Amino acid sequence: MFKNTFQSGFLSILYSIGSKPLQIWDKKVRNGHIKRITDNDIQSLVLEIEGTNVSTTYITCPADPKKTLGIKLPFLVMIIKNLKKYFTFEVQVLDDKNVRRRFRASNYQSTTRVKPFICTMPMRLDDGWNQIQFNLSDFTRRAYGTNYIETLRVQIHANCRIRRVYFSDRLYSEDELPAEFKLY
Amino acid sequence: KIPKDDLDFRLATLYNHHTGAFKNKTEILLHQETIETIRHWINPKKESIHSIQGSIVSPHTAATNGGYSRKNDGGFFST
Amino acid sequence: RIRDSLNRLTREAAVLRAERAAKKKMHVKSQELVKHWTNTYAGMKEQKLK
Amino acid sequence: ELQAVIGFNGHVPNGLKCHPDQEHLIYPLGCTVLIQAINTNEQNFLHGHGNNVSCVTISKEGDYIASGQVTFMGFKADIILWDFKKRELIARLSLHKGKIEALAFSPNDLYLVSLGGPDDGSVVVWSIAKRDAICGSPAAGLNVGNATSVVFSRCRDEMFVTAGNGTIRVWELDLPNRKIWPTECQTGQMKRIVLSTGMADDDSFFYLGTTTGDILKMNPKTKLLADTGPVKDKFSLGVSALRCLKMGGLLVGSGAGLLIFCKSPSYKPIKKVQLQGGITSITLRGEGHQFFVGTEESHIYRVNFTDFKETLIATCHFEAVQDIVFPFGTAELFATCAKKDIRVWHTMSKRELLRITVPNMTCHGIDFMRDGKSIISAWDDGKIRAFAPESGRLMYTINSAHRIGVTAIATTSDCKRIISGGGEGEVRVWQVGCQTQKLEEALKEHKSSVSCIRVKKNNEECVTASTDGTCIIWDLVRLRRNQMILANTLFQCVCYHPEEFQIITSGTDRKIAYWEVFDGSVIRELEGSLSGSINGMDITQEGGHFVTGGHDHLVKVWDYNEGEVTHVGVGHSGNIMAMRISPGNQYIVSVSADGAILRWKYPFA
Amino acid sequence: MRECISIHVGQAGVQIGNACWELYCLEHGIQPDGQMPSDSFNTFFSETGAGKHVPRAVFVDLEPTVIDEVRTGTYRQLFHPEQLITGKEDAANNYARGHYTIGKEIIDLVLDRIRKLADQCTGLQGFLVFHSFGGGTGSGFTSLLMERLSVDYGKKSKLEFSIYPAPQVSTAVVEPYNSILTTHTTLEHSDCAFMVDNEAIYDICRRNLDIERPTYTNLNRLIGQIVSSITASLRFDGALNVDLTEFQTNLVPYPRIHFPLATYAPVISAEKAYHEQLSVAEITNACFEPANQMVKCDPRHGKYMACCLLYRGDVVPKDVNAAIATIKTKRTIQFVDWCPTGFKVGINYQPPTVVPGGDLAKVQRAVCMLSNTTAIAEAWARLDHKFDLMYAKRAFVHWYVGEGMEEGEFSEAREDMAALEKDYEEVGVDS
Repeated sequence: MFKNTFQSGFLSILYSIGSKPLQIWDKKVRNGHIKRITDNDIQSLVLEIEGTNVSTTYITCPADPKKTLGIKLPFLVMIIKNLKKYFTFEVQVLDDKNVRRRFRASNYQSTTRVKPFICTMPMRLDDGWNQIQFNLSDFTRRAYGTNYIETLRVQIHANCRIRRVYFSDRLYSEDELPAEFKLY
Repeated sequence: KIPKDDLDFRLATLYNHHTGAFKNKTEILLHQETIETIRHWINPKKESIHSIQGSIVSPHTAATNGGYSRKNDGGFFST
Repeated sequence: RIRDSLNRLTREAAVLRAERAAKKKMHVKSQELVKHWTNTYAGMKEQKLK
Repeated sequence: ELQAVIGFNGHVPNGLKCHPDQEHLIYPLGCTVLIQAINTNEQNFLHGHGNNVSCVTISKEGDYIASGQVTFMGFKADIILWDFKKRELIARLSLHKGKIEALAFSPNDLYLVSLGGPDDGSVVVWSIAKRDAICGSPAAGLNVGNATSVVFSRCRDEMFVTAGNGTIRVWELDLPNRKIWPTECQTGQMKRIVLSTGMADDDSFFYLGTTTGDILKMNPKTKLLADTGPVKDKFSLGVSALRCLKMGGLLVGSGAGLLIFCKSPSYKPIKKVQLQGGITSITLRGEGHQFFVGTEESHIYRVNFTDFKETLIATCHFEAVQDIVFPFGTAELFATCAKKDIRVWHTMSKRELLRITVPNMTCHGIDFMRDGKSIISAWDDGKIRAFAPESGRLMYTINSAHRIGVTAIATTSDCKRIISGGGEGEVRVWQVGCQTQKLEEALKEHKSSVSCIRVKKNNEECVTASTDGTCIIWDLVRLRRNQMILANTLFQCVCYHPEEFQIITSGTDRKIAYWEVFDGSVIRELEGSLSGSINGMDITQEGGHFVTGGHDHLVKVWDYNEGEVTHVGVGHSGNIMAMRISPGNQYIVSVSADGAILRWKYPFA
Repeated sequence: MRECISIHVGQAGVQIGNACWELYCLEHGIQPDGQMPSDSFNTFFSETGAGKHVPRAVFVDLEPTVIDEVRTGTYRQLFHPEQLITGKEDAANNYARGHYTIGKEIIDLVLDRIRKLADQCTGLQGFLVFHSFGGGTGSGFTSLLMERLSVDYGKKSKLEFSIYPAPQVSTAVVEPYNSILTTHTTLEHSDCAFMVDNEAIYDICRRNLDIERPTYTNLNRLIGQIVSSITASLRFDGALNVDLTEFQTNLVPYPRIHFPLATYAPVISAEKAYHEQLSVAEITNACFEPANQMVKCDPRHGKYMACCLLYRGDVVPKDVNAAIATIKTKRTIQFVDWCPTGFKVGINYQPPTVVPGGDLAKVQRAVCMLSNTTAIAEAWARLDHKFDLMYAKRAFVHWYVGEGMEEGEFSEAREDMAALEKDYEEVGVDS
């Protein structure tokens, strides 16, 4: 999907406020749960994945295993809070050698291994709510030599609160960002 | 069909090497020939009576008209 | 076409003659059936005159 | 002679009731009753009622049957007591307003009860010793709503009137005061729309099926609510058909086509079977082990009580039917078209071979091709369709044919052209091809509707029977007009004579008129039966027989040249609309409007 | 190869185009899914290698209710699934909802589809917009559109087949507010404007034709036939061929008199065609009657300034010259000094086509005409009086200042119409 779509400045998937937010994502629950409950700080609904196990409970944005979303936009931006439990998120890309690479950013590492397909990397969230801006078109220029063409799947595993998973054409500032894409 | 021993042991073995455990030779090589109103049609698009477009039939039975509408400035108005 | 063009008017007359003959002959045979019918008004008048 | 009754009315509740000798099934039709044996001996259509029968009740011994009907606003409506030995109209009991909603018998045979009126609702009690009313009262709670059904007890004195919108009232009957006393069964917070009722054997409990789907058990002694219905899978539509057994296992049926075995503490589906169409009648054979189900779409289901296997035994249409046509060369097939539906039949053994549905629109005309390639039909959605002969595939449709619904359709013998006329009057011609189908020219003589279109044996000319007063003969090879019949009859049927000498017209004004093929010159007029109308003519291959069918029950065999009538029209008075003879000259087949297709043998004229 | 782009903005635009885009399917052999069974289709339909033909038209409405009739009706396989741009909430008779805050969202999408279609035509010749004066989106979305389209492309021609509000009958309340504001747009960033109204097509639908109860599916077919007559010479062959600048240069004398009427000559039933002879001399004369104006004015009390014609069918030009000489001889028809010719003729070699279910007969001769006349200033006088009788007590203006519009532009479009009505009589007076 998203080939014929215009793909301008801000393209968005999975707004938490919706009649069906997870209609395109395929969910596989395994010792866990998914629902829609109200956060007690921003005071509007968020999604909720938990589970004792990090790796088996997840939602994946192309529901079809064969199909991939073609988004040409540079930056992937999410709105996920910090819960002091383990949490991962993964994408694939496509580069100019017509190869599909990976970029996993998990909570519990200290070594980035530059590797052919999987460049595992750490992250560290802050104390409260935060948004994550990802910088795809420098990660595949620095670690891998290539440049950026496409981003083909996205998949988020356990223990977070999810709202507004959107792509960007650059880095916006908080005043430059529109009214809906702010946090509060 | 079979042309030799190799295609005899693999053309129909019916023995997963992964799943069959602690087997025997005859249990390896096993082929499959050892083992063995009123009718109707329904229209797809359920149409509606109200969303039809041919005409708007007159309230009076205008074959023998009931409230006389003439054509404006002389003559029959309907059909 | 040009060989048979010299007789173009005779077939035009022949078709009209044939159609008029067939129509009038159909009229006469239906009049035969009508005169053989028995419950006619003028036939009932003739039987009453008898 | 008379044979092969086809139709059914299962549109009103409890129409099917087997009499307690468990051999013959009585069931209504459009304006009469029918009795079928095991050998399909149609017996004594019991004549009367003036209009549509709607409600049936049978005496317990098996000797009397009583059926109500429906008339205009401010007109009476007559219960008729019949027999089951010598099928004689004993008593005409005509005292209500508008129509009669319900009838019931008493177990000792002396008493009958009647509920009547959509607006003027009342209950009356009839005695059978003298064909008169004992007493009556308004059987509808003021400040409640209306009521639907009634049933007696087995105490032979107290009878129940049943909630239309939430009134449930027991009456007790006493002879010396000549009175019925109303008490109401008070319910706690429940207000249902009750829509069926049955009674247990020992008068202990009677059951009500409601529109909300839950089965209510009652107590007629306490005059209070006895038991609620199921939670967790209440039945889908309203509960339409409740029957009892000798033991305490009630048979429920819901109008979405579901049959469930049910018991009183837990209403749980021990034995369920999904049936065809909404169930509206359950009737149980007095032996107990087999019973019958009547459905809204007119299917009669013989279903065994053990193991719950079904077997359909009678099927027909369920609105006004129109326009049968035989295939040419084959006398064994029928096509019958009506509202939303087309069916392809057999002739002899009366099985149904296929059925094709448009969802909710109306059909008007059906025709075959000259070959067996396709079946064209004309529908009221502004469209002309054509269908594959087997498997019901839609070969083509025509998008915007006329301005109103296309009424009459005709086939040319070279399988290239289809002629359509509709209520607008724009007579249109369709050239078909393998790839596409196109229109050539619109002939707009007419000012009113079009009834029938019939073309010459070798295409050259056609004729358009119309309700304007003008029947045109058109020519084919050029698109212009030859001759007009101008007459004083709203035309229904115009037929060619074999050997093409003359053309014959009928209609409302009851003058079967032969017409000279030139000038539109009238020959003679032969009258209809008496003060009815006529809609369907027929001539055989030779041209000496002449079949005529119309608005009363009379189908008439006629001699061609002279006026000789031969009546075997003793069948149904639902308005016969089309009639055709088999191409083998063996059977005459007529479609009665209220769905009934009847064939008689061929007489020599 | 001589292409056009035809946008339909609003509800009335989309519902006219629903009746425009089967007349083009019936002129050619294009059946509704897009597969011709058996390049004069080129101006209107592109072709795609699976046989499938696709239109050149954009459909926009800010509410999804009307486009979703098309999207599941009879013409759903024909249109491309991004020629159908939808929204959620309408503009609701407000010009500011559409041209301002809530209407600035879909303009980038409609400009993407204009760019993505105009970048594939080999030869581009201009624009045919169908937008209603009566709308809240049909008169604000287009004024948001044209001010950016004419910055992008510029010199190419703009023709709008719009719906003028009738002088007596009207079906809304703030039409004198929404009409006056869009003529601050269409004077400067537009090059022609063909208006029609709804009362006169009912008139001409019941008097020349035996239709009781006439509706919008009777309006939209005649206004589809008019545009299929104006787009005849780019698609067919004939004696005199007039192109989309060869009349639009003829028709605009001064750069603020560009408001011409339209008239279609043969309008008659299926029965009474046999009784009229239907000659070139009489269907030229039917064009110049006061009864046959699709726009409710009398041209006699004004003067035709410049004219045009669009013939079709089986004509030969000696008849047309003998007709035009009689029209110049007559005195019901009055002109001005500054155009002594006052005529322009195109011809074609194709008859009209008869869409099934239409209430017109297969006439062979067919005429259109398109007149720059100064007697539309009377209709602008009648809608001119409607404005200050509501701005005197400042009625309804909070619904405009709420959704981003200042109050003074009412006075600006007031003096704009004042200058235009100054211009018509000043160029219609004799010298």
